[PDB]
Amino acid sequence: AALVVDNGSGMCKAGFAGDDAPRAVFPSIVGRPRHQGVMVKDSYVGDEAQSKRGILTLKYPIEHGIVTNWDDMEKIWHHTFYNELRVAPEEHPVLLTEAPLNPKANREKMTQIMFETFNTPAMYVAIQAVLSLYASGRTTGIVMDSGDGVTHTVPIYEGYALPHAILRLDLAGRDLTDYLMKILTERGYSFTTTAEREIVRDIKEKLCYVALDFEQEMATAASSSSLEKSYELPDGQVITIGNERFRCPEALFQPSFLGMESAGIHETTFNSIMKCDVDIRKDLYANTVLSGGTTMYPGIADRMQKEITALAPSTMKIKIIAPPERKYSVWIGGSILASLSTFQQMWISKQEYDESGPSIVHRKCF
Amino acid sequence: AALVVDNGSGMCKAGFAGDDAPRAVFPSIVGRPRHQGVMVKDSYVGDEAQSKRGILTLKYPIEHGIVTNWDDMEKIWHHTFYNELRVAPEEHPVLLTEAPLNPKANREKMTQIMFETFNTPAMYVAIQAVLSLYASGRTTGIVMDSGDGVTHTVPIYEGYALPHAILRLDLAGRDLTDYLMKILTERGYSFTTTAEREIVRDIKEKLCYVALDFEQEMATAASSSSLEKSYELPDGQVITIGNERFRCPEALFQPSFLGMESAGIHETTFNSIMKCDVDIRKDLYANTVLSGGTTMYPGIADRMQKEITALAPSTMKIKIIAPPERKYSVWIGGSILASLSTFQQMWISKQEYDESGPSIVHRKCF
Amino acid sequence: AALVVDNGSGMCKAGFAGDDAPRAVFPSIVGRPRHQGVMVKDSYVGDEAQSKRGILTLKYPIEHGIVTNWDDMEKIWHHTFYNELRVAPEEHPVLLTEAPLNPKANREKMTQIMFETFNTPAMYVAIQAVLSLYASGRTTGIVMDSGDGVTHTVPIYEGYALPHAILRLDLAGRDLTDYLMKILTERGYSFTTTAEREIVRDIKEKLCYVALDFEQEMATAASSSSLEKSYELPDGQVITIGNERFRCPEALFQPSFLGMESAGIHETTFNSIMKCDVDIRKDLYANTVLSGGTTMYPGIADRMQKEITALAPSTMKIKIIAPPERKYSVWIGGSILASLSTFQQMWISKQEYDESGPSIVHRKCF
Amino acid sequence: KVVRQSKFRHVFGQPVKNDQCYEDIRVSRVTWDSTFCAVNPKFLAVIVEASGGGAFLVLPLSKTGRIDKAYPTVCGHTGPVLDIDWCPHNDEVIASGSEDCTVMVWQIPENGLTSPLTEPVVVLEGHTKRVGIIAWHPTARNVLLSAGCDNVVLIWNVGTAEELYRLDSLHPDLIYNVSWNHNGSLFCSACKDKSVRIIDPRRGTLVAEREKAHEGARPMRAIFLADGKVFTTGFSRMSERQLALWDPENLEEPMALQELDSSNGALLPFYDPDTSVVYVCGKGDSSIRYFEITEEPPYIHFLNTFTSKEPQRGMGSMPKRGLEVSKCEIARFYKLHERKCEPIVMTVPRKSDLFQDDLYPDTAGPEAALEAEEWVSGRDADPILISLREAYV
Amino acid sequence: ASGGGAFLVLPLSKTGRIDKAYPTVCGHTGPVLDIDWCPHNDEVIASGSEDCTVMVW
Ligand SMILES: Nc1ncnc2c1ncn2[C@@H]1O[C@H](COP(=O)(O)OP(=O)(O)O)[C@@H](O)[C@H]1O
Ligand SMILES: Nc1ncnc2c1ncn2[C@@H]1O[C@H](COP(=O)(O)OP(=O)(O)O)[C@@H](O)[C@H]1O
Ligand SMILES: Nc1ncnc2c1ncn2[C@@H]1O[C@H](COP(=O)(O)OP(=O)(O)O)[C@@H](O)[C@H]1O
Ligand SMILES: [Mg+2]
Ligand SMILES: [Mg+2]
Ligand SMILES: [Mg+2]
Repeated sequence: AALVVDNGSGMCKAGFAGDDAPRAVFPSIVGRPRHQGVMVKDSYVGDEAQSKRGILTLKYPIEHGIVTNWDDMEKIWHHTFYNELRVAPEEHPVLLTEAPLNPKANREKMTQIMFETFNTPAMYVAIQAVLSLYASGRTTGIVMDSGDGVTHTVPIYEGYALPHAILRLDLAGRDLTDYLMKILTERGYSFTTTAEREIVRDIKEKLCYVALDFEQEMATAASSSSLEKSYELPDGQVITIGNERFRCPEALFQPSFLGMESAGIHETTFNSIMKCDVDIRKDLYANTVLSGGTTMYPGIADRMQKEITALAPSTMKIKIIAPPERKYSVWIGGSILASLSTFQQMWISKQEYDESGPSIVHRKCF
Repeated sequence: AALVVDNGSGMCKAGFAGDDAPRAVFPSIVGRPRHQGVMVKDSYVGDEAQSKRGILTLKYPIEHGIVTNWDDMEKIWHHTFYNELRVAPEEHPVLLTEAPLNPKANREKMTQIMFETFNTPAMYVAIQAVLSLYASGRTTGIVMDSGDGVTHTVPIYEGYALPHAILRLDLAGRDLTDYLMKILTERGYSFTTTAEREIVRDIKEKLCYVALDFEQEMATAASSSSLEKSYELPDGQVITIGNERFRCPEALFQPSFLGMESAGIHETTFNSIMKCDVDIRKDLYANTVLSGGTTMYPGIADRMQKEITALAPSTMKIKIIAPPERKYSVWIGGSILASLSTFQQMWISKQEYDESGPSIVHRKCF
Repeated sequence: AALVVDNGSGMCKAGFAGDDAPRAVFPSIVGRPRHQGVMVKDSYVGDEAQSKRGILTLKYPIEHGIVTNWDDMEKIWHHTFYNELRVAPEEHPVLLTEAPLNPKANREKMTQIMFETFNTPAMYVAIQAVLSLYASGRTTGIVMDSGDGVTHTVPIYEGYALPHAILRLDLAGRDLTDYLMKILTERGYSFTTTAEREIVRDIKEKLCYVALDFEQEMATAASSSSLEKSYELPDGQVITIGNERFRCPEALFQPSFLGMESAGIHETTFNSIMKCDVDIRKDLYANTVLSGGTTMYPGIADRMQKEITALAPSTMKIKIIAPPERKYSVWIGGSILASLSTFQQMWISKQEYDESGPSIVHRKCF
Repeated sequence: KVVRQSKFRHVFGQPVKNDQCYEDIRVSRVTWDSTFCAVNPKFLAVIVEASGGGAFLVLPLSKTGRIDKAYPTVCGHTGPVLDIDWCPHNDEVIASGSEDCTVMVWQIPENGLTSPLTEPVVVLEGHTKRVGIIAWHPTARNVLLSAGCDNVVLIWNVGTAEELYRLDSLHPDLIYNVSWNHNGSLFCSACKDKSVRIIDPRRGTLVAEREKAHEGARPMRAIFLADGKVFTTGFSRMSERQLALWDPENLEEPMALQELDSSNGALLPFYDPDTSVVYVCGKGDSSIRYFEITEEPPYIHFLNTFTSKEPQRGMGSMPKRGLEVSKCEIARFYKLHERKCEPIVMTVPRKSDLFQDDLYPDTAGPEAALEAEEWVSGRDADPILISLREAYV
Repeated sequence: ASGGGAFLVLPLSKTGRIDKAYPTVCGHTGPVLDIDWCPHNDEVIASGSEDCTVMVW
């Protein structure tokens, strides 16, 4: 019974190998009380923190795909094994996921905690981008992984990755949530505290969408009310948003909205494929696979295809692969890979690490 | 056995810890003679002042929850221990109550009085708002204590208070007693003395009620004698009142009747909830608790629920909790608190105070 | 003879271009009677409302930099043109100031009312933050703007603004004034009516100051009477305040005093600088400019400098610019800008607006 | 009678001002659960992260404020440093153990470090695995105890660089922590087998052993008390953190057993023999809990708790000699964040501004009672006590 | 209205709080300036907006 744990910047997905969906999906947040109790637990992790977020100060242990504080990070893992999965970590091998171009120091800390703090029998860590292609059942393609912390573009050809062509874009869902926060002020709605941030994130996940033509959508919203949508706040208040539904996701293609000099995802995909060899660009053009929760905006694939087609040569066949379950593509691929018979030799034993150290972890891993 | 003493602005309640009802309840009143003796005591307290009020001038030692005379207040306590509970103060630990956001200097004054002038062995102070929630068996909710001197609205969520959202209304039953005295003159009845004022209070506690619809009640009272009631004065004179039964309690919802531009009591609760976090307003709406002797008017809960519902969003469930014993929630909750085995830790001994002083008193305040 | 109008949350400043100081400065309030006239004007605006505030209900048409009532707001402008300035709005161009990141709809309503109601010949809208830098005679620097409703931090480099780095703080003079009431009640002084709010504001503007060391000031204030000051009420009563002089301004540095989850003013300024490019943080640290009436507290600049120094790297040279006339920096900068020869092309004519609409106003303005 | 008689029931914690802290410190990121900090009344030592090998930063106490990133450090180990300990009889001497299976002892200059320190005074190579436990002998001079991951306990004479004693066949699993007794004659050890062992080093015999002291599999600690008892902090079968008191003459059942919470993180206890107060801090916890140990049942009385909003990475305790006696301060705690060290002052509220004799009984001085050769013979002596009255101002 | 123009038409009996998502008469491409009920038809109303059109409902 191998455990597949996919820890992201904002979301954490966990479950058992062979399953078709993660069993535990809870926010990766740690909350602490900001007031003094008057009726006679100093921290809350996951859904309980979300349920009590009114009196708590929510903090993300991972920021931009970087562990800003490992002490809360261990709490997330401890909450996963004992409070979410309700299993003993020492009895199940654990499959881990790493961001592309993960620092060796980051992997070492992840490895050391797993074998020492939790005393896992065996464990392995795999690239999130590679696992996403496993779920799609493809051996060649370029996957853009846009989650909560950072967006990555990793091209893979015939099972070979190209690290030199891997591009990083410091722009993800959390930045959108902040962008939705700032643009909601012009409509008269004020959200400042960390508790309000989750509320704004819920609105983003429910009412935001990607417009095929941003300029035409702006004209439509300025001359009609058909794009208005209403959201009910937890206190029973209702708010209405218009152009902000498609303005917030537009930062994906126009980072200058956030003041970022970097280019959009559509171009960032184009530079990445432009960086690899000429003979493999054909397969990557027709094998663009979308992964991450930030890719659930409706119509993002259609806008994706139109943008790259303008950049790509006219003779070139552009195919954007957006499976409906790509939010858990990293976890789904991990469960598939862990269920393979030929994966048993990639496992790293606790005794082996105790005598060899993290050197064996840098090897056998990419 | 500990002592639970609640020296409210107009009503003083006390009794042994663990009892279901306070042992002694007497008015917080100090009377002094106003006529010359002609036959062969400078002050009286409570009942011994009440039974002799015909020849005495009555003074409340506390106004709007502010101590006006410490010496009379000390006399109140001295009468309380020896004449009401009839026990030695040094033989029992005492649990004491204070108004929300009570000034620390005021909290220090009674601390000095207890340990020095009464030589109490142990002592603790608790907020009256929290004690009410203890009686209701709740950890989350907004409690509305309307006493004789002042009214407060204290929201509590999961045992955590929000001092910034605490609102105070300078209106309570004593102001209503003056208003009833004012609105009884037009009916032809004159009451001016403090002894007469207490008579008005008895009429207020017996024949007043909160009308669900004030204007319709005005229309009904002006066209029928059904609402008419008769009160007998101590001299046997029968006093008949009509619309004043519900006109006086209307002052809580319409403070403009007293010339006060402050909002209605119902609105004060709404603003207190509005001042708190968005995510915890749902629990507060369904956990509104009425406390204090002012909240004994019949039909006040129904008028409360109707008014706030008109202010809250329609999707919110409004629940008003008005236990029949809520006249003594502060004392009853204290009896529960002092009965808890875990309560023994936050006791403060006389020796500790004598060597440390005020600092240990303001600290340990839960 | 252009007109310079600087409308804020609590203060409204008006005058003529080229003048060193505003000619008319009056409170931005609208008063209405709350009693019944018995002796044989339904609203009062500005100073006349202040003089008659004893029988009026004072309301601010702007709350947190948001116009809560445009009808009362038009009264402010009408009182400004005809009563205060005593000039014809249709004969002089008007320069208007708007808060940073002003919503488009808010400018349109301001634009519409000038051209259609007052029929001004020419009009222009400028950023309040930019005008403050105009008065300081600087082209590069971050300006913090704390007024009555909202505190803003705007960095400007070589005439270029960075909207993504603009930070907003919902804490200003009105919030401090309300906090003063809450702690003044602890001293036994009861201020509840809207008329007393101006009185509390007057005490704040006269006796409040920023302590360099907040905890040290408590220790001095708790062991001496040197920090004690007396204020005379309009009815001749004299009140005495101690530590409250510097406790109220501390909320700017410690928003937790008001229960706010946001950071203090110094960190917000620091965070705004950190959001900018690395190469431009050199000049912003040495060009911090204070503006708004909330920056008039004695010692606020030194406490500003000490706090930011602890956050910035030791190699960073910090300069806090607090000109003595910074209470009118927005108006003064507007007067200089309106007097520039190269400014006449910024004007927008009423005829052009009639044939084009507010589209020409969104462009040519930032 | 209503209130249990105590002098520390109202002790409150207060962090020092911002300018009095130490920032810009890259604290070590090693999963080993040690104090990560050693402080003496002259210097502050904190384990830091180095790209190559291991190092710990030693700075004077007066050097507050921001710390230069290029500040010289004690970088002598070829592997990451696991733990550090100041010499009680020499404030300028600190021992360090690292992952390079060696122990090196350093001599700090009086004014601090002007250049990075690489060469140590004495190197101890007796462990086949990483050494994460070091403990100076409370009384005997130049005596150091080292316990590596090889389940081997060694006694070293740093003055002569000689391994005095070797204890190997005594710990079947990994050892958590080791603490000397009052006179230095005995030491207690916590092992991964949930067994608490009291061992005589000079004789190499197991004095007492309690198996399955805590049923949880999480790491657990064990310390000696001044009166001669053992305080163990461990976990239950339901993963609940517990505090236990043990009598070395009777270990069949603990004297007390209280459960604190179900939170994770090992509980590091800090004992104050003068006040008989143990401060319990947990790794990654934002609160510090202190308890009083007395003969009255239940022998473990919870006093109060200082609560913060930030988890700590390690903990260092200031001995009595460096405390501000005039301010009625009984303990100082250097809370370590991920990039900052925040001293915390533990203060007894007292009205009188004069010296409090009861709060400050005679404390062990910085002079060793015996020497290594004398202690080897079997001599036993209590630590020499000094008077804190002179520190009053 | 965020885009175009509309006016709210509700029954007289429909009192109290009206939900924010109540359907409105949103046909004009510009904000509505004036509205007038037909005196001879209680179910007919004409509206004028900034789109230079008069539109009868
Ligand atoms: N339906 C949705 N629409 C838009 N964004 C979404 C949706 N669901 C999730 N997200 C965004 O995806 C982000 C996290 O996605 P994911 O990659 O699955 O987890 P992580 O990034 O933590 O690994 C969140 O920040 C959230 O804002
Ligand atoms: N049955 C009743 N009906 C109406 N008013 C009442 C009733 N009982 C008490 N009151 C009024 O409530 C007021 C406050 O009571 P209480 O809350 O006990 O005062 P406090 O708590 O401030 O001592 C009293 O002045 C009394 O006149
Ligand atoms: N001398 C002073 N000391 C403290 N606060 C002041 C002083 N003068 C003005 N203020 C505060 O400044 C606030 C408004 O300042 P200003 O920015 O000029 O007005 P507005 O916010 O309307 O633009 C007022 O709320 C007032 O309390
Ligand atoms: Mg992810
Ligand atoms: Mg009361
Ligand atoms: Mg202003």
